[PDB]
Amino acid sequence: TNLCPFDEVFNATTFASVYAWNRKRISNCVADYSVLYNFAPFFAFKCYGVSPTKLNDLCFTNVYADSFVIRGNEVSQIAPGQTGNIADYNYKLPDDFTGCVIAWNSNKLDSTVGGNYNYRYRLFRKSKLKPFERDISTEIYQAGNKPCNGVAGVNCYFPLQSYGFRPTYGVGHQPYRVVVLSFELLHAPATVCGP
Amino acid sequence: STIEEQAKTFLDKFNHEAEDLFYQSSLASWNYNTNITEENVQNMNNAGDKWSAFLKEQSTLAQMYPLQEIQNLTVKLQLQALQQNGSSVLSEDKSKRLNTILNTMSTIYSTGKVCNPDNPQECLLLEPGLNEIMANSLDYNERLWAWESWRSEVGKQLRPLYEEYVVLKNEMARANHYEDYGDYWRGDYEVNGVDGYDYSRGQLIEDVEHTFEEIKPLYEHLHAYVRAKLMNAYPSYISPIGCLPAHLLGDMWGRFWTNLYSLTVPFGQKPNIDVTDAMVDQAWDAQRIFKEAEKFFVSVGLPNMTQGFWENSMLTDPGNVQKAVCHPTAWDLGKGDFRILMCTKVTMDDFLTAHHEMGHIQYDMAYAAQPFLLRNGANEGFHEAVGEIMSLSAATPKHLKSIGLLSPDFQEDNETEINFLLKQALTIVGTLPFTYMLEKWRWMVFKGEIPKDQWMKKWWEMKREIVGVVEPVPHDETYCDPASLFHVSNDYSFIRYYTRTLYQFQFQEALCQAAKHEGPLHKCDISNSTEAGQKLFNMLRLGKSEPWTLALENVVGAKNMNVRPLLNYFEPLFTWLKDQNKNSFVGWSTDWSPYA
Ligand SMILES: *[C@@H]1O[C@H](CO)[C@@H](O[C@@H]2O[C@H](CO)[C@@H](O)[C@H](O)[C@H]2NC(C)=O)[C@H](O)[C@H]1NC(C)=O
Ligand SMILES: *[C@@H]1O[C@H](CO)[C@@H](O)[C@H](O)[C@H]1NC(C)=O
Ligand SMILES: *[C@@H]1O[C@H](CO)[C@@H](O)[C@H](O)[C@H]1NC(C)=O
Ligand SMILES: *[C@@H]1O[C@H](CO)[C@@H](O)[C@H](O)[C@H]1NC(C)=O
Ligand SMILES: *[C@@H]1O[C@H](CO)[C@@H](O)[C@H](O)[C@H]1NC(C)=O
Ligand SMILES: [Zn+2]
Repeated sequence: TNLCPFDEVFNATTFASVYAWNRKRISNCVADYSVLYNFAPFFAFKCYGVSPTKLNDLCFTNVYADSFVIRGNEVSQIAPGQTGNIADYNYKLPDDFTGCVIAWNSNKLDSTVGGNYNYRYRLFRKSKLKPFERDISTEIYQAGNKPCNGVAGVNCYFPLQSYGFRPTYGVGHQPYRVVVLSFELLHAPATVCGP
Repeated sequence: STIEEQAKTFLDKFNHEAEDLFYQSSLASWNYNTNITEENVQNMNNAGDKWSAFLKEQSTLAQMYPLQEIQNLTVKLQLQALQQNGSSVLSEDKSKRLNTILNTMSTIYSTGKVCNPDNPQECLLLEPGLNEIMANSLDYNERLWAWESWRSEVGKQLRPLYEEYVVLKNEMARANHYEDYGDYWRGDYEVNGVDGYDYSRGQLIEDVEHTFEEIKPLYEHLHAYVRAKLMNAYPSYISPIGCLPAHLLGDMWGRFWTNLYSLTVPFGQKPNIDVTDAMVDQAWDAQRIFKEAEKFFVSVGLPNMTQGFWENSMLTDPGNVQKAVCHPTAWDLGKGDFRILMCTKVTMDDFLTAHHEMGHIQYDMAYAAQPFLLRNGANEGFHEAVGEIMSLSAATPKHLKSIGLLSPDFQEDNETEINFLLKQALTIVGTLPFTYMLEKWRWMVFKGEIPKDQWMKKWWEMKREIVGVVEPVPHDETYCDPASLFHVSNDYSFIRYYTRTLYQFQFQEALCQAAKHEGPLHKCDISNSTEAGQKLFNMLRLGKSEPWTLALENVVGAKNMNVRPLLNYFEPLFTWLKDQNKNSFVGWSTDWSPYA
């Protein structure tokens, strides 16, 4: 009956850091996936399991609009069965993933000549991330054999690094605004529909 | 958790903070060089000072991961380059004397002036003063005056400094487990731990001299021919069997003979190839020059200039008020940002240089995938050889005909081929004995073989014996003639210019063969041969991750520096030189001198 707040997630004013990837739960609303184009210079629309063509057909129990920012080189990592710092430790997608991945260059919005260190990723983590897990802990990462005692130092590195986006960077080091659309499908009424 | 693993994570954190800080220093050096003001100068010092104090800090945290317990050679190289102490290993007093000396010598040279004897008000800097005399004048005493004054005013001050400079630089080297400062300088070429590709620092001296033996016949003929033509231009002054006076070689020192082409051109009636006039006719700007240059690399299968490159680069002098340093350089700021700073006029010189500097950019883009500390040429001589083989192919008649700058009706006759090869040999061949000898004299000064009371004596002894060049005025040990050259009083290794020369012809002969070029090697144009760009690329992407011996083999199929390609490129001139010297004297005498 009401339009899903695709305006909210895709427009926004700030998005997230990928380690704290921000999920909007979409339910009981009409989906109009055809509006999803903001005319961005390096737009991507890969979709797995489901078919991106005619995406306004299939109902689902929920539609999880996960949103965050990563640099262009790492955009390819937002896909089933990938590797690298983003998929390893920050935001993993499952093997049989059945949603959509929608990124777009945002150098306009998130860079700064002095450098924008607000967006973070997770450089080190003791284990690989299970699909759709989120790590937001600031546990001082122990790399050596002496305990770290919650303070950084030798072999005790803070696990979060800043991107430092500047407008003079390159295409692969520039901030891209990813939006995943995770299509859950349970035994439920599957309220998320709409032509 | 082992120590190789802790080193992995230590470098992983370093690789991300180093990339972020090195960028700010690079973009602070960029904004100064493009916009010289007294605000930019301050910040270039700032971001550099944080960077020089971040590397210095990180060096100490790295010493804790011993190399012998790291088995991944990729990790070993990063740790080894990060554990470099350098001047740090000297005391806070001696580490201060050295930087006072280096700053004093650099300023004495770059600000050195000599004032007219007839006119003690008029003075001249090295540029655009005395260097303007050395290049364009053909008077004898006008040249001798500048040559002798520059080495007796600037040189005599630098002598006591260079004596202390040698002492401290050795102490720094011996503290970092190096024989002398020269041994420290030859560590650039060293390889360890990779069987079949190892290389010791002593092997460089063996290689450099062994190859130079094969150069000697070609040089003794270029020397004898040039001497004959010079003897006809300075009749009373030049002997037919003795060395060339050092002030008649085209520059202040004799480094390059390029300026003697006016006096030595074999077939002066036939013209030089100069597409400057043709570029003007067709309405060419610097935009076109780099676009055509970008097209050349795309033809061999290399990528296009990044979308940021065109937006941010300085391809023309902004002129007017905003001043700059116009010296052409290729900037790898990192984080995907690549730029060229070039004040480009529409000539042929700047057409070839744009190909040369963009060759550096292509190398930088190729190895950008590597870790931070491994983003550099395999050794020092690699990076410049990559740029020079781009101007090699782009300057040929074949490439100029295929872009519309030379009419398909101009015909390549053997006399112009000799005209071409000589003007190449003056620059390229003539510098090899100057370069090898100069770094030989520095190597021996550091190693202790030449006493202080013999410095200038063994210099001019080797100038006569190796370079085949003689001083016009006898010099005691209060001169420092090597110090009057930039690279010597500013602490730069010079052997790279010898190795770079031999490397570039090895590449060109290996690329042109993969391009199925048939004919003399000096006619080749690697354009449109993707097989050639592939072969070059597989070395470019390595950077420092592989030993320079392996990288050289992935292009030419040989593990070590060779000279046969350089001779092969110059062979048509070689036999023509053996002809024109039929009744001249080939060789020189080491006790002739114009000063009696
Ligand atoms: C750079 O200098 C450091 C500091 O002296 C060297 O590391 C020390 O070397 C001494 C040699 O006697 C050892 O006793 C120390 O245990 C070392 N470690 C520390 C933390 O002091 C380092 O070896 C030098 N680097 C090179 C390449 O020589
Ligand atoms: C995004 O929000 C801003 C501020 O509310 C608004 O001006 C803009 O039109 C929005 N973009 C849309 C709705 O596409
Ligand atoms: C060294 O490490 C790199 C990356 O850490 C890895 O790709 C490579 O295989 C390692 N080398 C060896 C010999 O294991
Ligand atoms: C290089 O330019 C050509 C011509 O416009 C273009 O087709 C090609 O896609 C460009 N290279 C890349 C990697 O995009
Ligand atoms: C570059 O220098 C000029 C002075 O000629 C100045 O007006 C300009 O503001 C400088 N650039 C920037 C980005 O400030
Ligand atoms: Zn260069």
